[PDB]
Amino acid sequence: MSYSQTINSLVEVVLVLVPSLVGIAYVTVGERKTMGSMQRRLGPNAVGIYGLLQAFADALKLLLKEYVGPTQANLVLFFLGPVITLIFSLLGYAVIPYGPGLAVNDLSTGILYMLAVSSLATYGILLAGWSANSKYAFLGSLRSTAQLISYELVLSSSILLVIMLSGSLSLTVIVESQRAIWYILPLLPVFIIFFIGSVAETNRAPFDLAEAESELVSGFMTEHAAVIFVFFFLAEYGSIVLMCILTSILFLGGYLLINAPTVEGSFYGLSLGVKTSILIFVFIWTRASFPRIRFDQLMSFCWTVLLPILFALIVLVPCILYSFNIFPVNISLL
Amino acid sequence: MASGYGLNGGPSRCFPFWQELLACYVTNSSEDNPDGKNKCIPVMEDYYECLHHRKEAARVRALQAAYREAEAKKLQENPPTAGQIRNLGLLNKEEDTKKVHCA
Amino acid sequence: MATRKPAFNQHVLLDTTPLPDSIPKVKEIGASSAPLLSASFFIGARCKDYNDDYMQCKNENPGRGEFECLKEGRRVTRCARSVLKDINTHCLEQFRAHWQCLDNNNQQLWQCRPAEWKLNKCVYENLKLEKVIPDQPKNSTPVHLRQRQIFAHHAIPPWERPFIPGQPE
Amino acid sequence: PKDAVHLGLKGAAVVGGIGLLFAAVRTSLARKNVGPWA
Amino acid sequence: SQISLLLLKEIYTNGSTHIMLDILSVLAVISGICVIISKNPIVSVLHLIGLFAYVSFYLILIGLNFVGLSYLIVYIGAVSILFLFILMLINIRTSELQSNTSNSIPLTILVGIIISSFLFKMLPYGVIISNKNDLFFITSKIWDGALAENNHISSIGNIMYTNYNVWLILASFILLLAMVGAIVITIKPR
Amino acid sequence: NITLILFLIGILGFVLNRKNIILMLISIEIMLLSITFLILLSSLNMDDIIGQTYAIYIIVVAGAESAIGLGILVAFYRLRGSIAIEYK
Amino acid sequence: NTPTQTYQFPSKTVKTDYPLIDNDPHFTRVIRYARPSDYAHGLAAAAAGPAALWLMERISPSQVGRGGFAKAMRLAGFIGLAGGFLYFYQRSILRFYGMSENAREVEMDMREMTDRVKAGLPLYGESRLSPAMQGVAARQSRYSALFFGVMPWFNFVNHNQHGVDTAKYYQQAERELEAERLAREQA
Amino acid sequence: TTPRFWSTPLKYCRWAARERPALFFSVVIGALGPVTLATVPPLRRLIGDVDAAPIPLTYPIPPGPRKQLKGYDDDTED
Repeated sequence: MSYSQTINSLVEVVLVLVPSLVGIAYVTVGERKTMGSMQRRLGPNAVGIYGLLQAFADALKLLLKEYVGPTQANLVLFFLGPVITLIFSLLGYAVIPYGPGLAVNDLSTGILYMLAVSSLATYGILLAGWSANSKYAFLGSLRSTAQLISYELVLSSSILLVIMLSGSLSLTVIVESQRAIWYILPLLPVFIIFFIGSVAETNRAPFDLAEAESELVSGFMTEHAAVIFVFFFLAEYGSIVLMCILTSILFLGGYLLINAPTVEGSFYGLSLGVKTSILIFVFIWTRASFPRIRFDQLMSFCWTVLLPILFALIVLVPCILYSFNIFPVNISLL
Repeated sequence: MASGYGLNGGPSRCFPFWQELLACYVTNSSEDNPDGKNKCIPVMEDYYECLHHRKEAARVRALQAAYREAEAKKLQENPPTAGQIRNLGLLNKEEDTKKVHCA
Repeated sequence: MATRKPAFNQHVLLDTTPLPDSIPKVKEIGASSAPLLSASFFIGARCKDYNDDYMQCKNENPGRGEFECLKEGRRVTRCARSVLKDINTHCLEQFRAHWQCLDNNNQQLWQCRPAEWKLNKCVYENLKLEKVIPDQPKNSTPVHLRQRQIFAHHAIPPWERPFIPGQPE
Repeated sequence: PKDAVHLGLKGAAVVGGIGLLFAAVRTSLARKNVGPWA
Repeated sequence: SQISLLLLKEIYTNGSTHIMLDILSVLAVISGICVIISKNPIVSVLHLIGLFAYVSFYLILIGLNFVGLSYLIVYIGAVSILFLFILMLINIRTSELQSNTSNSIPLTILVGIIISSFLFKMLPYGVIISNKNDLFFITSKIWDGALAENNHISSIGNIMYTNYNVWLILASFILLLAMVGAIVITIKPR
Repeated sequence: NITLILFLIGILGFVLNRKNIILMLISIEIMLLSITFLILLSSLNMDDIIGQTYAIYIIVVAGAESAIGLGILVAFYRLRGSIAIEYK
Repeated sequence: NTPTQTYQFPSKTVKTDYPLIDNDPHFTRVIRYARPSDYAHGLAAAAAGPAALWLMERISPSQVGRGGFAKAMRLAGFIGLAGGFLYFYQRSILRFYGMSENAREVEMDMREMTDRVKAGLPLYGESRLSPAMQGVAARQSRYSALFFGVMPWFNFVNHNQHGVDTAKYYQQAERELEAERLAREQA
Repeated sequence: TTPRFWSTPLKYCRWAARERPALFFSVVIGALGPVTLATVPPLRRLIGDVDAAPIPLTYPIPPGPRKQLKGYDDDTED
């Protein structure tokens, strides 16, 4: 190579983490300003020009706010759960292609990597809620466990239908395969279902049961203050963007367009971000449109509506592939 | 190993040794002669050697101790540096290659 | 050494010892990955018999192919040097134009179709060699002679046309 | 001719070693805390 | 006179360090101990998921990416469910008072050494390697076996549904009995 | 070598356990894990995809066992009311 | 057109009373070579199960509700149909396995196949599946109707690995090709 | 109220579509697979749609005896 391995690895990680953590801060302001417009409001417009420094004041305010360790709380776990949720939520950005193979890890199995990292971070929510040893946080954590028993099979079922078309499990190859057609056209029911599960996966509304404010006070994060609360917020909003990126990876062609490398690489980055930003809007639009579902009804919806339909596609879709001679070669090509 | 299916989608590295042992048994052992299978003994040790490597581990231990004790005792003139080794067989580094090969 | 792919390799081992005088010397091919992919279908069109003879010799001596088929291996190396020299003395600009595009394109052949269609017509009229891929579906036009490549990032230009031997403009 | 005095200790070590673990199993199934040196 | 053997450090394209397998190995044993010595059933199950994560990270570092990810994917959901049953079926406070004595240490030592000595010979040279003249594994390259290298998930798929489909059919029957049996014994009676 | 050490933890955590039956059922999960690890490590040494296939089928039946166990444990708890194992 | 090799694959030899025709016959051959007795027995066997559950109901009623017995008939009806079809398939395939008297099957095997030879068409036909996939299919289904009590399995793959030397078919057809030419000469 | 399938299958399929659509349409979509496998392939080959040849995944070793090649021998090296 031309320069050091460690430096190339260094600047690539920075170019991924730093712009993403900046992107996370603006989704929080953007949601507050988007719902307000739907609510005939303005949203943040006085912490920085047009309100563009609001997330930083919120972040800085909490890192200077006193932490409390409850006497009834198992304290090592009280701190371990938010730290697990944050680290393991942010790890999911290590396999996103911002171009063909332009990922921190172009892994051959990056889809399974994302399922492992998301599942491990939800276990922090469960642990932190239980550790608090307060009723509402206890009821919050039990809902989060019910919720993962609801959406995890749904996403894993949905993605397996994308892998049947792509044949790869590598995020770049799936995007490259969509140069034929975006997977939202042939897999239109799967796109709706995967999007529904992603909203449930992120504990976003209408599925905000674990942290519901009108039923529990803050659910799992009710005893959590200062930096611990901020760890859970960055995990949640970083999960929203990551799931919007993954939905764009799997159904909307990823980075596909709708000095010379820099000009080209920019178009891939914009194209992925534009499609991600549209799906980020759909989340915020969804929180603003609907009531909260009841947690019994979310479990029944995933288990008697979504999964029965997804199992039937899992049968139907390969039968269409063998019939039309369109099973993808599973070798390395794209 | 014995199956025929390895890690890359290609065949297992010890499969030829397994097929020879099965071939030997079927083609030497019989009901008429119980002792044809004694021909299969060397074939059986080789299948275990391709599996565990104890005999090839034992040879390299002997030669490696013999080799290091010889090079250690041997007269030393000039060590070829890593950069010189990295320049072996390049396009415009003839001097470095000649030093490495001592030619 | 073993065919297992290494996971903890921090070192490399060399061997300055040369093959014994009893084995005839063959100058090894000096071409790199991108040039060899651009010349592969011309190596195949000239050295198929030699390539096919090496592999049939190895399948004729199981476990001993490395030591008992050395003459065939020297024959393939020599045969494949002939095409490389021939392409060099007759297609040097087009050949470089193709494998350089291939180097910038992930060695994907569909990503450099206009450079292949020029290099192939130069090879066909000079070295009289022609790219053939077996069992391509007959109904569909061959993929290396399709005007539109669906997986190409830059669309094939309308002016650039595919090269079919035996057909004039 | 065999060394009975040398043999018997080997015979004692084998059989006596078995009773060691049957002793250890007795200590484990005890309902009262006595300690490892019991 | 003659050098004849060159040991060179690999600049790029070099693998991981094998030191990390010794870190994961000790942590995996530490975590295994804490699963059973801990007085609280939730730190015990927290150490349980940590144990599977260290075993899975070890599996990824040796190149078994699918099974390590598949282990972590399946055992995180499993540990989450195990958490769920501890909450329902265990009094946490009274169990943290469920103190145990070490009358079983002498049994531990004897039972520990005797099994370990016996099963150390049962394990093969491939594994007991790397327990001042060390051996070095040497690897090279082939081209005939590299024409279409598959990923281990594809290598298993190449045979899991044709050559060994009996195991899949039997596997499916075990899952069916668990899906029917685990529900027959715990269903609300109405 | 970690294979034996893990297998001994799960065997004693099953036999020397004086806490509760979920920890009984956990220790089985540890023993199977160590055996799967031995099979996975051998299969890489012998270039065998069959060992990984064997591993995957021990994961599927190890989850089937733990579901049947947790189901039986619930049945027992509904009637007994404690899944605590009692000494003295 | 002699292949010069008629036993390409190693096959299991079984001690049976009758001649072996095919250890992995295609599903269509098992049906085609079935005797009228095989239809008669399989149909009686399918009738046996719901007729059994009827007699048990008549002699010893279950005291079931108003619509439970009709439900049980539908299950008993299916299981007897499923059990009687496996019975009928097993009766024909044993004549192919050499494990039943098969004089009729042998001659209609020698005719059908030697017809395929002189037609130049593959004895066992053509397969979409790859040559190795054919092997896996042959090694999954050969002699597989012996396990019908536990796990059913039928051959739907046209493969060439059927356990029999094919030389007798070639060695035969040419004699029918020798006599055909001579008979044409005197005309 | 609710029809029984075995008494009136068509009135049941109408009731199942209207009242239990997610379950009923799972069975349709899933059943549509084996219908696809039984009808599309025959009609595809009917209209000349030909399944493609398998792509090479191992070197294709030619059958038959070696061709007795003359040329590219050791003398030609210089």
